[PDB]
Amino acid sequence: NNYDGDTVTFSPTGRLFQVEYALEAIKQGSVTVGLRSNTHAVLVALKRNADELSSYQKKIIKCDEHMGLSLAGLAPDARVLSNYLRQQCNYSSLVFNRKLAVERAGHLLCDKAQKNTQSYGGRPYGVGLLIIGYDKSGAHLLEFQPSGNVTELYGTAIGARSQGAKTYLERTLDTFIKIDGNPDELIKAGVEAISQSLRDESLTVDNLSIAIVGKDTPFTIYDGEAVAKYI
Amino acid sequence: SIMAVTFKDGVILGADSRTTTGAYIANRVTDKLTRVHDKIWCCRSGSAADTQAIADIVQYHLELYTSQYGTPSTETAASVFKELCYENKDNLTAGIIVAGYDDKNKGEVYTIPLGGSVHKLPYAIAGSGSTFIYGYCDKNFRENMSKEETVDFIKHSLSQAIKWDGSSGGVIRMVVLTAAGVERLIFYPDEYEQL
Amino acid sequence: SDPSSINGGIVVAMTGKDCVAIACDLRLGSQSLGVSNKFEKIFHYGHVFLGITGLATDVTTLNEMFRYKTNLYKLKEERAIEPETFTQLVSSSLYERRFGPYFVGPVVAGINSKSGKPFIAGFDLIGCIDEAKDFIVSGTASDQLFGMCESLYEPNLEPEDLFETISQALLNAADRDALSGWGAVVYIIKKDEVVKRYLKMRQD
Amino acid sequence: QFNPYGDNGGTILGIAGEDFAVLAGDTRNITDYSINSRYEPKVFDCGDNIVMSANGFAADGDALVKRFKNSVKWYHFDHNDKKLSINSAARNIQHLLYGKRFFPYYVHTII
Amino acid sequence: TGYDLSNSVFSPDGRNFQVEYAVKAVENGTTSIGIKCNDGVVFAVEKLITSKLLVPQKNVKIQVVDRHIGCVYSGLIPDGRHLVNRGREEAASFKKLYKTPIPIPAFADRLGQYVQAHTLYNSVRPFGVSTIFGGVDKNGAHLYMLEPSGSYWGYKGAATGKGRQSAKAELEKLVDHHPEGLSAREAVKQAAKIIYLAHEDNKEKDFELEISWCSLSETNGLHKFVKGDLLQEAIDFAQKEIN
Amino acid sequence: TIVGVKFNNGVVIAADTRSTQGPIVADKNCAKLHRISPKIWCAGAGTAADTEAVTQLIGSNIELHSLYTSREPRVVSALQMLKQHLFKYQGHIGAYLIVAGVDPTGSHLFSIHAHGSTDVGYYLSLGSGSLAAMAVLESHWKQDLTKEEAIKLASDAIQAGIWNDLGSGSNVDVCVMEIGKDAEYLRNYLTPNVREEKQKSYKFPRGTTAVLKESIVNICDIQEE
Amino acid sequence: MTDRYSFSLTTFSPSGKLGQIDYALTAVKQGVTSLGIKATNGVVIATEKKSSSPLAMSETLSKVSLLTPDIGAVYSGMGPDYRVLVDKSRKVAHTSYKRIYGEYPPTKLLVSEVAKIMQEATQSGGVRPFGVSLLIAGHDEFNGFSLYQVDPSGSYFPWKATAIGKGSVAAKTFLEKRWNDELELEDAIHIALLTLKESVEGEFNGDTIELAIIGDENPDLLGYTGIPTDKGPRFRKLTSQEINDRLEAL
Amino acid sequence: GYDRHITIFSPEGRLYQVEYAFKATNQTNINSLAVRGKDCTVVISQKKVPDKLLDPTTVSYIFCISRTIGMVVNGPIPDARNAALRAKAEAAEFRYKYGYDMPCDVLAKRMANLSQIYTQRAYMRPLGVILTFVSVDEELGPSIYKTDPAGYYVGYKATATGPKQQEITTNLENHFKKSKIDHINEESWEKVVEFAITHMIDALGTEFSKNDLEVGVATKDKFFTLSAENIEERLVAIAEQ
Amino acid sequence: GSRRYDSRTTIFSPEGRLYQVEYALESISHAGTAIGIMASDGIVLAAERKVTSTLLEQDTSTEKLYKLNDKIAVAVAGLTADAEILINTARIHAQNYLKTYNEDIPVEILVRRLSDIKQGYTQHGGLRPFGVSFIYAGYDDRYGYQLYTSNPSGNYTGWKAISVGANTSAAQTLLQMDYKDDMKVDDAIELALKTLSKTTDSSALTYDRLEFATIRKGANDGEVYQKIFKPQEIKDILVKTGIT
Ligand SMILES: [Cl-]
Ligand SMILES: [Cl-]
Ligand SMILES: [Mg+2]
Ligand SMILES: [Mg+2]
Ligand SMILES: [Mg+2]
Repeated sequence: NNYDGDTVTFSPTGRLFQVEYALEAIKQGSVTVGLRSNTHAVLVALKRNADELSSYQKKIIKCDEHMGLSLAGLAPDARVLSNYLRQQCNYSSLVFNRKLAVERAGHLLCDKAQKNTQSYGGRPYGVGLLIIGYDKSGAHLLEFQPSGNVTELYGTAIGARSQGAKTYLERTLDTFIKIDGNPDELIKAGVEAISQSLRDESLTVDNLSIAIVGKDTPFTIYDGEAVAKYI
Repeated sequence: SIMAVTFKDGVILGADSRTTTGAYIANRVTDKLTRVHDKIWCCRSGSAADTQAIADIVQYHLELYTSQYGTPSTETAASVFKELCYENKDNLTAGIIVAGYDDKNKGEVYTIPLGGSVHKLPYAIAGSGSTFIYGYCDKNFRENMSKEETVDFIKHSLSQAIKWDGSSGGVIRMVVLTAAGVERLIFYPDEYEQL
Repeated sequence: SDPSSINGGIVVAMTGKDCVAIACDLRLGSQSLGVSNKFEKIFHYGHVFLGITGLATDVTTLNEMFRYKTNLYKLKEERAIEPETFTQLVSSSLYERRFGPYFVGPVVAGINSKSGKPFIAGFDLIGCIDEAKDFIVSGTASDQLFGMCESLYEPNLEPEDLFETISQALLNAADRDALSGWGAVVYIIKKDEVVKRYLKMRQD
Repeated sequence: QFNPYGDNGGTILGIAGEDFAVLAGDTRNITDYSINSRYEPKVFDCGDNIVMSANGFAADGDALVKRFKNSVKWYHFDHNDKKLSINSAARNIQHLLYGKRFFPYYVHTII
Repeated sequence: TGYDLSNSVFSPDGRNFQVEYAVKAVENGTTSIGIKCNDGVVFAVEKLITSKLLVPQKNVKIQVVDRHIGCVYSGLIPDGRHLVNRGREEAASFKKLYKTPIPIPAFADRLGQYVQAHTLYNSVRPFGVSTIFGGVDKNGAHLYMLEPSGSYWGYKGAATGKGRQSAKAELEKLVDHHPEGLSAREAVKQAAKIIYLAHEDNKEKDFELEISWCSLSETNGLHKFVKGDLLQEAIDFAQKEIN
Repeated sequence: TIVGVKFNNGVVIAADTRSTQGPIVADKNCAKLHRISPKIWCAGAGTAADTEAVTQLIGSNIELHSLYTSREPRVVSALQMLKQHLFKYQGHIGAYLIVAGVDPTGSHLFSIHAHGSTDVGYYLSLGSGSLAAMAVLESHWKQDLTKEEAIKLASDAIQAGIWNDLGSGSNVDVCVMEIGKDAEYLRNYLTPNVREEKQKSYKFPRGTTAVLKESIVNICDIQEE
Repeated sequence: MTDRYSFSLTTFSPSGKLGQIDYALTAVKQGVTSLGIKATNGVVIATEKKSSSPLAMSETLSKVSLLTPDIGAVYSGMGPDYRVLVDKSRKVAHTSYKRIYGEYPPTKLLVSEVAKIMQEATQSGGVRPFGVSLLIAGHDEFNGFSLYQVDPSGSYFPWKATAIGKGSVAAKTFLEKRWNDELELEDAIHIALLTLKESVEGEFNGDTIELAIIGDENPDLLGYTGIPTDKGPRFRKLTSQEINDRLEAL
Repeated sequence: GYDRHITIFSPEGRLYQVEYAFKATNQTNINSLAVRGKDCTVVISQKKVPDKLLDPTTVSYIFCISRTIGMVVNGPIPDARNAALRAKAEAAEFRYKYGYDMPCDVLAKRMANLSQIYTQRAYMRPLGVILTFVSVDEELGPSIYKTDPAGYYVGYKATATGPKQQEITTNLENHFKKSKIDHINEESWEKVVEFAITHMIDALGTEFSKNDLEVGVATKDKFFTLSAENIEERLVAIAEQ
Repeated sequence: GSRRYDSRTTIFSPEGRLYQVEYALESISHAGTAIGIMASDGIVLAAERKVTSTLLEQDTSTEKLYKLNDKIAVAVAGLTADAEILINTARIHAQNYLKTYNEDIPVEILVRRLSDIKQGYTQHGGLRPFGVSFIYAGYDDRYGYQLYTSNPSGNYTGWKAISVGANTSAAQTLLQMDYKDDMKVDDAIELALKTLSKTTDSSALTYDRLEFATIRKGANDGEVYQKIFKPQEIKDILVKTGIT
């Protein structure tokens, strides 16, 4: 109200409204789902088009051979943050000959987003990210919020109507975690999860975007007729 | 010719008093035993300007350390010396021996040669005249000596260093560091030359 | 190579009875080559006179600089600068270039307008003040000038006698220097009149 | 005085065929009259069907190869996984080398 | 009015309302505690299980500074991380210059001065965390708690977050019933109990217990997380006491 | 040749008055005794512009410091400020100083070299004539000197330099700083090198020099009306 | 952090007023009375030592300050602002003059430098004006004795005599009747004490009054002998006893 | 009404942020007192540990700035420690640059100038503290110098600070009206501390245990704080006469 | 943050005016009137000191007329402290030009430089403008005698006769009425004083309430002399013209 003019101002109840408004931009964004087993981690993203003449906005970005994310909210902010991850993954390789841990990648994102919430002049990031990866401790899935909060999860979903997919994963928890050494079944579970967030529209060939990373699987994105198999 | 020797009750620092510009003795009563803290002193060798500037900066750091965190260790003092000597090694010519007394750690001696490296030792010798007494000091040093024995060890050792090194001479100054306090000693030519 | 002896030249100043005198040669050269016989080395800012020997570009530059500074001094102070004060200004200005100095040998001369006391001073290229009672010398024939001044000079000379002494000091010193000569000027300075005389000398 | 350069020896050879190419190099690494390693790989697969070797001062050679491999990685990121053509790689390497024109990579590079 | 719209502005009371609003963010957070024992300290924290999808034991909240200091906090988690990152820089530069690891009181002021600096200007926001931290140094064990204002004191026991009143009451009993002191292993057990008792204020969702400790005898004066059997032993002791 | 000598109730410094550029004497009556503050004086050897400039700077800052602290300046303050300045410039500021003075702490005597090293003593000497001077000081100095004895010793040490060192000459300048008293600056305390009368007068007959042109120089400002 | 106030805090209002300067002058009005009187052979500056507590040692607080050996200053308004101005005024006398010309600045030029500092606080970013008015008395060889007032705006005016602060309006009227161009220094001190008594409520003695003069050179206060041209400071602060002696002949 | 938010003049010529910083000074509800002996300067301050969970040894508003200078603070602890750290740094720098120990009055002035800057510069807020510096100066002898958020400072014969400063001030005023001297005519510092505590008891009207007080003593060449047992010995002597 | 307290000194009004410049001009309209009159054989500068006192030391006082160099002078209207900042800058600029080209600075070039500085404060920096209006009286060998004025906007214009400060509307009408092109300095002196005498808010125009100056080629042969009038000289010219 009087305390939402900038990010440097707490409200009387201890709230940061600019951060909460940035969080709101994610809810307006298109749905995206993340889930993993012990061998593989999968991203599924519903891409959004402007109209019938337009292309479908890309939702998934590769960060390294073993790591990448999906976005929901301001796409340019996801480009900035994904670029930062690419550099950090790359610094780890060049200097330490070491693939960046997914947990440490989350810690770096948290700290980068945090600086924008405590300083005058800047603004919080207006995007949410779902980071998947496979490192020395197996498969991982992270959920990034631009408040700074990063959370390691078995599965999750962010964006508009993401609550439907999140409930489904909460039921299916015991099933999909056990899908080891079977990428196609893990993707199926992700495609079935994101389907719980659909209304009116359905998953078409240029609508659906899927990514996967695992034990002997580099981070690869599937679009177009490559995802027709799963429709 | 400078040295610091640990013993039963603590540590003793010793030094000559000669400062030279070539073969001219610019100062024959120099005090090369300098105080960076109540019971942390140092022996200075090399550039008089460099070693003074360093010691002054260290004294400032340990005074500020004390105001915030209480009495510093001798190891801490040596680390401050090292940091200055190591990081400014291209522009400095300083060979410093740090010696101090804690109640917990008792007498300790750290030597910091040209490079900026640190070496914790039972006793240390340095300066141009130290070369001539490596043999003597190694043969005659014992651990846990008495105060009187340690004074004699330093007195005899520096006497020889003075005898052979033209860069060394004058009086033998010593500083005793124990739980009892801080004692200054001086020994004149007529005394130590006849040894 | 040596900046102080590329262009050549000399300046000498003397005190007399209620008067001062400052003189200089007119030569400017490029080592052996004589280039100009009208290169005056004495300048004045109000009633304070400044002679400058050494590298000619710096002589010109400093003159322009002290004109700059004395003009501002006068606007703010609402009075002309005095010799004693100007001397300190010259020293200050030179020492600020301690490790990149102007290659010059300045010489201040003048009479204090309030006390009437005659004043001369010399400097090295970096600001050290030589405030002599008798005389000041500067330039490539400074050794020669020292010998001439030390033997010819006597205190409390009248203006018209002082002229002869300083003129002969300069002339005979310049004639023993390859890089000095090609003309000469002498300023005779009294509390409220200044006479400038060009000397006839050998042009080799 | 500190000499930032050294000579690690070795020799490399590239030959272009009609529909193939080879890049060869010995595996010996040396300083002065001593052998450092009898097997120290010198020719590398940099991705996109490009092979590279920077012979001379091994520290500069390893640095350059490492930086070019990096350039290939970022070329994929920035230009939608497009394949880096050999002619484009060559021009990119010119800029890597000339970037240090006044403190050179002391190497003879071949791709 | 308008005195609460800008940081570093004194109200007519002499108060900084922005710092007081930061406290509200701390009070909104989960419960965290600290217990000073005979030869060390024990830290514990309540981790709310928002969903079944949270991976157990992965979202670690307690942070280590250097190798001998533990830090835990309640409120805005990113703000706490930022503070710990600074703490690690402060500890590194101290050890770099002085060789010895940073003493706990010395470390406490480094955080204190930094947090206090964020109450001096309107171009920055105060920290939305109260941090409980401490460890073992040459002078023994030390426990501290640091507020958004930069205020900190030494503590026998400390607690912050939504269940701080409940926790404080429990800590006060331990101080009264153990004047001679509490052992490290006892403190871990008691820490587990207190978090379980303090969970009544956050009783809607279930939680995960996380404990750490520094002890001269039990951990050689190094910070370590309580894991496996020792953690389960503390959970069992805690569950027995609530029933 | 510059010296400093401690005595009963204070300290005295002294210096010669010769300045040289190579083998030439630039000034025969140079003032090498500088005032840092009313009761802190220093003598300088080495590069003339540097001893002057570094003394003035520290003297300026000492004055401002004395005004800031409402206290009379201390010799250790001037000593510390000088040495840190000189050290910073790595000996390139060729100032070799003997600093002395009295303050609320007592009477003090120090030397300073160009690289920034300081020394304490009861008697000190610096410059090209320091060896001639120190020889005199080492021969005649004793503990518990009076004011009159110290001045004598100091000037004798300078004379040794004047006569035996070619870099030194002309006159002896002295400054006495006694505790609880005004510092007395004795310019040209001794004058043992007056030039003898010349055999001849070299005053010329008027009109001896040949003139080409004459003109009045306008030194006055632009006039009214 | 960083000083993000790079904009002016003093600005013109629709009426053409510079509010912060006006308000600074209001702060000066509330301040204790101080005055200055110029004689033929000297200048006197005076003020009341308004002690905040009887436990406070008012000798440690100097309202009248030496700037150079021949220049002194007194104020009305905010003491802390005055204290820092004196520090800067003393330093600028060296950096912008003495280190250049080898002599102390003349009164008018030092005043000009102080004025400049106060003007800048009236226009620069993120600062308020100084809440003081200064009275600077001094002497120099070519201008003789002088007395200047310096306001928060940076404006300065030379005065024969004046007063600032609490009872300035009444005090200036009192000075207009008494002042003439033939006053000796002792007569000016006498008039200063008379004028200052009107604005003082409580105790009126050497311990509650601070008074200094710019007069003859004081070789006794120089600290050294041996240089004829150096004759000692013209600034001298009168002692508690010296004031009381003149209060008996009041 | 933004003239009340930053340090600019109000129409009355007042700085409201400075005035409100003075009010923050009494937020701790602690009273301090400082007096001078012949050879010493004593400072006492109320110690209140309201929470049983607190380590009472770490609760302190008296600071050892340098070997010679001690400082007690009236105000919130964060601003207190801010001022303490700066004063320590300034004292150390002074000794390094000028070759002698920073006097108490000079440090007070320096901190007062820093406080003045916050009243003039907008981006910096005043510190809500009153700093009382004590020492036995090598030139001026026993010294008490106090600084406030306005940038004002002055030397004192004795002084008091806190909510009930006026009661203590008048009590001290009345004593010095009797004795007609600028100090406590006493040889040992022990008896000067006893005087300080006695007159605080009389002024406030409250009795003190060993844990209710905090004492700092300045002697020649050192400043030190008394332990609880040192204070207890002091309280016993007071009660026995 | 800090934005809250920013007055924004360098912005346009909806009407396209610069607020702070307009308000600075309002400030200047209360300042003592200054008049410049250019003649064929010289320039006159006359200015009124603001409500003075009998205890003001007039002979050492300067609030209106300032010397920039030997050829150029200025009359000030507005904040004196602001004016001195600009005056010292102008003095330096003239000296820079002299050092660079070894010729005295042309009047317009100096005027343009100061006017450009004023302009800068209205377009960037976020600082308040200088509350000062100048009348520049100067001479050079290109255009001869010149009068200019500059104001806080940084706009400058040339004049035959001009006033700034208080009552400029009334003053400019009186100058426009009696000014002629073939006028001389002595006539211009009289016009300036007569105009001030009628436009003044004071009861009577006296020597102690005036600053006066002339720039004349009335210097011995082809050169220019500046004359800042002394109090006694202002008193004499007031009697001569028949005002007192
Ligand atoms: Cl040494
Ligand atoms: Cl300061
Ligand atoms: Mg020998
Ligand atoms: Mg010739
Ligand atoms: Mg402020």
